[PDB]
Amino acid sequence: KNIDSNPYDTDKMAAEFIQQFNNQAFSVGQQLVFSFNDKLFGLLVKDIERQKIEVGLVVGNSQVAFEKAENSSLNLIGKAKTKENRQSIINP
Amino acid sequence: DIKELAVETKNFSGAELEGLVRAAQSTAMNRHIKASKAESLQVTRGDFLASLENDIKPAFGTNQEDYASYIMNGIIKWGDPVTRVLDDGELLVQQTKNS
Repeated sequence: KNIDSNPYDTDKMAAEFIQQFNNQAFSVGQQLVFSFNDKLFGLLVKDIERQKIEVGLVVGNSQVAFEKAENSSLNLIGKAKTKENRQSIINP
Repeated sequence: DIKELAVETKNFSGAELEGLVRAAQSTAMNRHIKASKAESLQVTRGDFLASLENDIKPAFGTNQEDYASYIMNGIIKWGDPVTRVLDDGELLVQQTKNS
C-alpha cells in the first residue's frame, strides 16, 4: 500500500541489518520483517554462505547482499548487490 | 592520436566536434550491443573514421555529393587543350594562395 520509488542507500540498510539482527538464525526460504528508518520491509532469505549452507547464524563480521524483489520499485542504490547490472546485452 | 584528428578537421564548430565524439561513441556502443562481454568496451580509430566519413556535414566545409553530381564522367585526355587548362589553373591557385 505504501510502495515508492524513492532512492534508499543500501549501505544504511546493511549496517542496520547487521546491528539489529546480530546473533540471529536464518534459513533458506525464511521470511521476516525489517525495520529501517520507521519503514517495514518484507525480507525473504535466498542464499546463505567457500562453503554453501541452507541454515546459519548472523554475526557482525558477515556480509549482506540486498536484492530488490521482483518488479520492486525500490531504487536500491549504493555499494550493495542490488543487481543493477544486466550482464551481457539483453538485445530485445 | 588527438593531434591527427585535430589536424584533419578544419573549419569545424564546437557543436560539430561534440557531435563527432558522440557519433563515434554511439557507433562503438552499438557494435558491442550487436556483440557476436560488456566489460572490454573501447573506442577504435575506425569508429572515428567511419563517423567522419558517413556523417557530420560541416556547414562551412566541403561537400562531395555536389561534386559527384556536377562531374559525371571524369576527365578523358583527348588532346592538348585539357592539359593546358588544367596546368594553367594551378597558376591562379598558387597566386591566390601565396602573394
